[PDB]
Amino acid sequence: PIPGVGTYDDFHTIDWVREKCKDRERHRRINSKKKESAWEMTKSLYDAWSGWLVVTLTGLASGALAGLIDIAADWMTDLKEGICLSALWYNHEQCCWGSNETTFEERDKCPQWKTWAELIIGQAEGPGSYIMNYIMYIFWALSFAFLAVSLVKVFAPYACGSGIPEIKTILSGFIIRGYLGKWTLMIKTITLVLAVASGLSLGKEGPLVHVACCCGNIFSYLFPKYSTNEAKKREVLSAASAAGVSVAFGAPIGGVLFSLEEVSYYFPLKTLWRSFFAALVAAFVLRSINPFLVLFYVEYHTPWYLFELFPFILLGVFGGLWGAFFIRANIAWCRRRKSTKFGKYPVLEVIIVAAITAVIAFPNPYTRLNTSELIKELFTDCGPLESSSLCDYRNDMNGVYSAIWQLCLALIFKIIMTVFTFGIKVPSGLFIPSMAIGAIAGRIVGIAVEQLAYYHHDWFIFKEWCEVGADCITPGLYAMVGAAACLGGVTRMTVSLVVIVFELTGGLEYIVPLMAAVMTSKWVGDAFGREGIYEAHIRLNGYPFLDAKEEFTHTTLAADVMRPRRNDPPLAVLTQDNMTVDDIENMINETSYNGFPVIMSKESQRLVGFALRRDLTIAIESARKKQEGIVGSSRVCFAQHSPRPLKLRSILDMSPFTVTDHTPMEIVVDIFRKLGLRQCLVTHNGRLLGIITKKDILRHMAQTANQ
Amino acid sequence: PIPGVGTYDDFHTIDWVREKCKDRERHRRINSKKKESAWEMTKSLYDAWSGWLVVTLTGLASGALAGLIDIAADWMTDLKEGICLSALWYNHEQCCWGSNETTFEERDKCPQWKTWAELIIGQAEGPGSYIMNYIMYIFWALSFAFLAVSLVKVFAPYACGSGIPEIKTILSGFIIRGYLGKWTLMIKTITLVLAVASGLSLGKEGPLVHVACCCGNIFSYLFPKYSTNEAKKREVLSAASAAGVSVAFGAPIGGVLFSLEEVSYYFPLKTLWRSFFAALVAAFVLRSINPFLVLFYVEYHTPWYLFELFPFILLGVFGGLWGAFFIRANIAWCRRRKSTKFGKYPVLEVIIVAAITAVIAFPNPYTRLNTSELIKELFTDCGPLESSSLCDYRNDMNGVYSAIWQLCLALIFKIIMTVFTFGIKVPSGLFIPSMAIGAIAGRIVGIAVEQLAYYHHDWFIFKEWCEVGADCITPGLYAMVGAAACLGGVTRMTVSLVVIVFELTGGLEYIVPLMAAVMTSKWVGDAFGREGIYEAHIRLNGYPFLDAKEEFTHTTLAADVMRPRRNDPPLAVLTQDNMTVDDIENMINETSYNGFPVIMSKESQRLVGFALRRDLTIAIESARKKQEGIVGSSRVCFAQHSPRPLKLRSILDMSPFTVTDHTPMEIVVDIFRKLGLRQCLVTHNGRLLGIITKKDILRHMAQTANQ
Amino acid sequence: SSEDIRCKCICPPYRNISGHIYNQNVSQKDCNCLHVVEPMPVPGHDVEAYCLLCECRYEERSTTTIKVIIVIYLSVVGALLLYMAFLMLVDP
Amino acid sequence: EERSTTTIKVIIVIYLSVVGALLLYMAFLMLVDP
Ligand SMILES: CC(C)CCC[C@@H](C)[C@H]1CC[C@H]2[C@@H]3CC=C4C[C@@H](O)CC[C@]4(C)[C@H]3CC[C@]12C
Ligand SMILES: CC(C)CCC[C@@H](C)[C@H]1CC[C@H]2[C@@H]3CC=C4C[C@@H](O)CC[C@]4(C)[C@H]3CC[C@]12C
Ligand SMILES: CC(C)CCC[C@@H](C)[C@H]1CC[C@H]2[C@@H]3CC=C4C[C@@H](O)CC[C@]4(C)[C@H]3CC[C@]12C
Ligand SMILES: CC(C)CCC[C@@H](C)[C@H]1CC[C@H]2[C@@H]3CC=C4C[C@@H](O)CC[C@]4(C)[C@H]3CC[C@]12C
Ligand SMILES: [Cl-]
Ligand SMILES: [Cl-]
Ligand SMILES: [Cl-]
Ligand SMILES: [Cl-]
Repeated sequence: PIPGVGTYDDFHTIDWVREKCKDRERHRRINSKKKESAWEMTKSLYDAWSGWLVVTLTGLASGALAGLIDIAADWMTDLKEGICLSALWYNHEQCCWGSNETTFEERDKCPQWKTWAELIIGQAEGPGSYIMNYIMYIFWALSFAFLAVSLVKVFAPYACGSGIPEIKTILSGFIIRGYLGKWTLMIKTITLVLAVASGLSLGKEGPLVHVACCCGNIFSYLFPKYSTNEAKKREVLSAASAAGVSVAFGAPIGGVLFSLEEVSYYFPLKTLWRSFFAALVAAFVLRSINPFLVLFYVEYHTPWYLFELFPFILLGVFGGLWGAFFIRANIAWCRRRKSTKFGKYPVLEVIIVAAITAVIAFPNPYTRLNTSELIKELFTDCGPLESSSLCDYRNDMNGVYSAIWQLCLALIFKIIMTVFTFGIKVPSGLFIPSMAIGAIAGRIVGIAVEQLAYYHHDWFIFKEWCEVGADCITPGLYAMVGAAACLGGVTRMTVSLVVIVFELTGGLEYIVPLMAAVMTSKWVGDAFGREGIYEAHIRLNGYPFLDAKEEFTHTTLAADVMRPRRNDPPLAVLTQDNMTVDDIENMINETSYNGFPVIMSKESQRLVGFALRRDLTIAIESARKKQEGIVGSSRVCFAQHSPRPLKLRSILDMSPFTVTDHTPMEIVVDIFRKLGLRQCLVTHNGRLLGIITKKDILRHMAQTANQ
Repeated sequence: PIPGVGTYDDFHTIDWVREKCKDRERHRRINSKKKESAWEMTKSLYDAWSGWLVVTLTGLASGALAGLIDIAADWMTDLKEGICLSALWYNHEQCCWGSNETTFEERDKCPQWKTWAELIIGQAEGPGSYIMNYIMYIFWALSFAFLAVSLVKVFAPYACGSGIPEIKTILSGFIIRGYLGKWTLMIKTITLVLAVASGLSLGKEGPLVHVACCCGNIFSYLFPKYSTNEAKKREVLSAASAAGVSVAFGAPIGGVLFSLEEVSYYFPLKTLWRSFFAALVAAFVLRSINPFLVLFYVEYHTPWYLFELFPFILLGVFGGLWGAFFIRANIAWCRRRKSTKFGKYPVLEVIIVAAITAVIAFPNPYTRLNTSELIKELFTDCGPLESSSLCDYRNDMNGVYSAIWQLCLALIFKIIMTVFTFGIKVPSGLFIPSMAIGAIAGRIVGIAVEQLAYYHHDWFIFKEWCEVGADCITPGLYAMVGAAACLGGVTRMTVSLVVIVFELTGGLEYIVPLMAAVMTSKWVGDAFGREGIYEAHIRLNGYPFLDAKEEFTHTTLAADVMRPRRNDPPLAVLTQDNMTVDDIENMINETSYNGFPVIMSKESQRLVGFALRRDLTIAIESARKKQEGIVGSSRVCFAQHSPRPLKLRSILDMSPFTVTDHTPMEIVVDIFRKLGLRQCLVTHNGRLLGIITKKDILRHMAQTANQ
Repeated sequence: SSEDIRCKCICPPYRNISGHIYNQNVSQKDCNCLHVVEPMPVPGHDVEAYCLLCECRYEERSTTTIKVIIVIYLSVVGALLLYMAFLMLVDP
Repeated sequence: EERSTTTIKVIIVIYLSVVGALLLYMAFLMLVDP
């Protein structure tokens, strides 16, 4: 065919049926030539292994990038507190790892590491030392935020954000050229570390999915099958997202579940195993580099009890109530950024947000501590070896009020900051902030329950379930349940989230509580709205996304959504014969229609086919270059084989999808969702009356929702 | 509408689009009636929770039945070895549960337990005692097999077999009335225990899926939403299969993965969380009853090494090489059963197979032991505390040849016996036999590797990976890898299998080796055929099952598959008006068509819709009963509103799916698979030219495969 | 119930003495090698090493659950067989 | 406990080098490119 036929414009949804037909044709062509020569057999073998090779490459790259990002972020975050003079290249834990001056009270207390007060003021302790450390922490946070936002703006504007919403749109057939490019990959990889170092209320776990998707696209350019076909590319991208989640949480099964449930519109059976393999490879690479087998490993000696479900369910409710609130709050704020002029200054917004975050975080130890580190500390169970402040009260009696007050302040600060930090023009992830919020809430609830059990063991439930004077209540389990509940409420992920949490903490004994809390949070959030944060952001950005949840009224019929309607002029059509190249070019230029239907005769209105406008113009130009005398006067014949008329039947679709006007629009939407139709043709009495397009369907659904 | 309209005959596929429209209409009615009264609101609330209630009931029933079946099977299997006079309800382990006469050499040795020889001969040791034990073992196996097959034949013929193939076909849309009924549930529950106790080369894990599906089908009747609609019932059945796998292997995540991968043709996002919840509930129940948290828990202190992948890959290959063989062997045997007279005597076949199995198994220790117990013994890691025979050689030097020879004999016995055992008229499972075969092979391979390492530590690989004189090699890991490889080769499941194995073992450190082995086994099996054992059985049974793998030739067109063709007379059509009730009834009786296309006029041949034969006859009979004077003379008008003509427009489908003759048959098959269409009306120039049916597509594909 | 509860200490071979299992009924805290093992075949100074090599566990079984499950399964099987006999002989 | 010094070596050094190169390219674009 003509070069460039079958391609797509930027910001245009693909036709899955056409891509599948192209893939089948390519498979037939490559298979036919296998017997021709041995080199053809080798090429066919390479093509057959293209999926395995591409998923392996994507997994390896994702694992390496995740490890690099994790270590770089840890080092940069510890940069704020101070510098290890003996080794400018190490973080606090690494600098004090081998120090023999370490004390039980302070594990990370070593002479080699020097805080900025020691560097400049010269005294580790004192009001001047505290002020100097405060100022340097704020300055470093602002510097990291400025670098991240400037790098995003200058090189890869797409690098900002989690990327899960745009990935969801892309995997549904949408095209955003440059989103998964090399520039975006590099800029996002650097800016993720920079942003996590800045201390902003964001995470790097979610954006690693976008990083993996970028790697998958870049590797797919290597293999002809995936470069040529968009649907196969999107399958590779689904595998890449699975690998990204795997590296993010060390949960290959959780990553596969997330890919299946959240980001993958169409999930073939083979893609399941391919994604699992990619996730396993990426997790192996991360385990090979990053350690120096479970990130949030938890050791709760006492098994969870049935009554303990009631607090967990309560946490679930909170997980919903916050979640929906965030979905109602953040979106609004984001919308304001689009409507008002405070969004006109992304760098300034990032800088002010970072300043506020650092200023309010330094006073409170939990806020100052890295969000992932805070989640880890919350998950850890109290023990005699532990010297954590959270457990101090337990040592005192067995100040609880002071610890709970600090935890509540950190919870409020994180809740307020996550609203204004998500959506800014730097790579930000909601997974870690939601996990920290839920973990703080669960820690508070578990402390309260343990206090109730200890003070009031006379209660029959506590006495029967727990022995008197026994620490049956384990706050770490409550923190895990709260984190899972908050994440489920904000994202509405049910199975993938539970499996991800289980893999992240390596606890199969707490699956039931996690599922109960996640279900409670999901139901509570759905009570205030079923759309999740990612889908809400998709709708906010106005991407062409269609979801199974959306549905039409029973009264709506295919005639209602037809493009021609009444006011609009009749849809442009092409005659099968007696049409000049000039006429087709004029029709292409005049209208922005994605494609034009071609009928045998204008009076007959009998559909012959459907030719995409891009394909029409590409074919016309290529034929003009190839064959002389095509000055626009020569006619174009779409029928099967001096003027030397141009033949555009090849670009034509011989069997375009057709529906009837009296067909209800529910069936039309079902067909569009299942088969991924770009457009369908509404015909009455065997003649073309109108055309329904995916864009018209989304327009009607958006109009119904907006009413 | 007329009562009985929309119902489906036995051995017929359901139209998923029509079921979706029915569900939407019912939802509209229920939601509309909510404001009418508070009782209507309560009914709507019950409808909304109907899915959660039905999945909860299915999970509870599945857990209870699985626990009861497991305990009864254990007791009845140990009945063959002997009886516990002090307690006729304890198996060998329970009867020696607390005895103080036990010895380190013999764990299950107590005076309380008494072998049949000591019951009847009075001597525990001696040639006569051994002969008596042999005879009683054979007699008990024969009695159990006879009882199982007699119950299957007398009451529930469907109880035979695993049921996974039929579950697949049903979830695809196929209907088998009585397969998931109460009679089948009870008979299968009893017969699974009977067959497992008989000692035949079969398992109860796979059949638990069918048991759970039966429970779900029975519970669906309680809730009108799932009882009225077939697609909703099939979603509930998918959740039930997930719960069944969960109870079978204690793998709720693995159960959901299996449900998506293998049995469920369509898996809506909601069904994912519903299935996970059902599986968790069933597993919780099983833990509540059956224990008295991992069934096949293994403890390999030494982590798996990279070089060990090479043996594992080898095991993988073996898996596939076995799997393919079984698929080519068993099916052939099964085919012979359908072709020759030995299938006319099911009970005799079961008796003979059970006798052969017992006779050849009693002499060898591994074969005599229960298959699940043998798998557990193979999986366990050898240690000084353990007194297993397999590890005796390790104790002696560190006889190996004797243990290896016995293991190979057991492997051969199981491999040859599984071919004949599968397909007989009793509940049989392939999971446990495949696990045992693969575990024996992996144990042999691991013993060989350990012997090579110990004898030859000078090898650079062994010396570098393993310390000299150290038991780095863990044969239990090799046995697990072999079991996974064999199961992947026979079933061809990739991710669900790996997750199920990991859950059944409880170790996430061996997921990479297991995945590699499963990949190798699946690739090797596909080299000899891409169809799994369950799919092969589906094809052998001739069920109307359409798979995504199956595809038509490029040359094939919708015209080729059109029903009228040339030799066949024109397909029957119903005139919109001026056609008598007698004429419709005569057409219904004359032809066995699933439905007739209704055209406006015979000459026009303009399609007005599609009227199902069942709906047509039901409506005609109901109208005759309701309204007097309908003796068949009155005309029938399908058009929208003395003779009092019958109105059959309601039953008729206003917008039947239509395709063009020139459309490639690949597109038609894709549409059928994605939308679950029962039939599509091929029309040319806006007039009816023929009909393609899922039966026609299946027939064409079957002929293509048979060529 | 005593039958429902027990605790066992498994001792692998140590010097002259071979492996030995000591199974008695005791509470969880009373489940220990010194209490479970009485006397110890090994000498006093090596008794501690013998205990270290010894692995002890405390187990509980719901014998009543097995009771009920077996009883109900047997009752169902008997009823089904009686109905089969009814159909084969009496029904004619 | 054991740790790999060379992993941190490579990761930190290459990340810093890439960041510095990006900043230098940004400066070139802002000033030199005009
Ligand atoms: C084209 C792309 C996919 C290639 C990516 C290759 C990556 C994944 C490779 C390049 C260098 C590799 C590392 C090189 C050395 C070591 C040390 C060894 O003790 C464990 C593996 C480990 C840590 C490797 C892990 C994988 C690694 C990071
Ligand atoms: C944006 C990111 C990537 C930049 C990171 C650069 C960091 C590591 C640099 C910038 C300024 C540097 C400091 C500048 C001056 C000194 C004084 C010297 O006697 C010891 C090193 C020390 C204390 C440096 C440590 C490393 C340092 C903090
Ligand atoms: C209509 C169907 C779904 C109802 C099925 C209910 C089943 C699951 C119920 C009935 C009796 C129940 C058991 C009754 C008593 C006990 C003892 C307790 O220490 C643990 C739970 C356990 C073991 C219950 C498990 C669940 C159980 C088996
Ligand atoms: C098909 C299945 C369900 C039937 C199970 C019934 C079994 C358990 C029955 C059948 C025959 C029975 C035995 C028949 C005779 C005796 C002798 C008596 O002094 C002690 C009990 C003893 C030894 C019985 C034990 C239980 C027994 C083995
Ligand atoms: Cl994140
Ligand atoms: Cl995110
Ligand atoms: Cl089985
Ligand atoms: Cl099976």
